[PDB]
Amino acid sequence: TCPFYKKIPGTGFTVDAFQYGVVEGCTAYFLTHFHSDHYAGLSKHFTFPVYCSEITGNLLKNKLHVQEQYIHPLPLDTECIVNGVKVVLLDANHCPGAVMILFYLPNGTVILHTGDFRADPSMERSLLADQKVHMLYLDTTYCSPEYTFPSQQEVIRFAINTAFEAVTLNPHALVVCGTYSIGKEKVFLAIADVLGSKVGMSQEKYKTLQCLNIPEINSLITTDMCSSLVHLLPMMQINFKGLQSHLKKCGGKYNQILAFRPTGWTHSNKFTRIADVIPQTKGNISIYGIPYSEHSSYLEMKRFVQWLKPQKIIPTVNVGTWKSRSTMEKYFREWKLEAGY
Ligand code: NI
Repeated sequence: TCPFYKKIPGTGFTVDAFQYGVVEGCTAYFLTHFHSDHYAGLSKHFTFPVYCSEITGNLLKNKLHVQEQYIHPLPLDTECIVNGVKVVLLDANHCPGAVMILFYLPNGTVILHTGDFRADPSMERSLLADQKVHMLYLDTTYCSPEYTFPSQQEVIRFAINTAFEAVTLNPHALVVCGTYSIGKEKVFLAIADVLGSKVGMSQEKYKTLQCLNIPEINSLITTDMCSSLVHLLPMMQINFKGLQSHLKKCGGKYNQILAFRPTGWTHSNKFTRIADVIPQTKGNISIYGIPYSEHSSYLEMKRFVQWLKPQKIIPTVNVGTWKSRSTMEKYFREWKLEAGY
């Protein structure tokens, strides 16, 4: 049974609610982005209207085989009428094709559902600037002040400088980057650009990347692993055993691996600056954990909410424990008292 924080009152709509069977009263199912916890339940047998971005609809059709007649892609930053209700899709600064959804209810209430997002000051000059928002369905993944991490730009500078140094010292070093979902493509694309290489990967991952509308992508990726010195592997294989085994398969072309695991936050963030990050090393294999986040830090979240000034907040993450729910409610009240709304 569909939980209340996935339902939009005063409409026939749900958000990210495909794992509950036929939801009573639902006339249109929205999908914020193509991450498995959110699409859970969709397949070629789904026969209700799905509303999403162009990029998410490419993934639904090619990866999950949803039939074309049920996919309803909408342009961004554009007022659209869906089943009698005005909606807008906004870029969520999460993974490719990820959106926030503005719903303009027939009674005059305005609701923003962030999906998953990484708040940014640039959002303060989107179509959000233009009206009041009553209710905020908020991605609270990192809603506690311990969650700090650097900008994506600082993290990418670290990765590029680290990979270029290693491979210039040793032209026989291979770079490997872990992945298990879409998102974070800048990590492996920036490293391959500095090295003058295409990124090599499985046919299944190439297929996924080809759905993403990234400019000049045919110039940047390949399935020919032998021609590439940046390889993508499943995240599960980014350990000493898995990397040893990969280096065997390369036929003595390489004699060292430098590997990256883009995580979200880890508690090494509470002590260490990006500049000071060091790898775990065993023999000729080194593994860097880099804090590349596609969700808001606590401070970025707080700035967005204090700017928006919603009347009510409904968290969408960390809702399963009373301690989490009580912590989040305390911060929402602090923010409101400090800013005066
Ligand atoms: Ni996500």
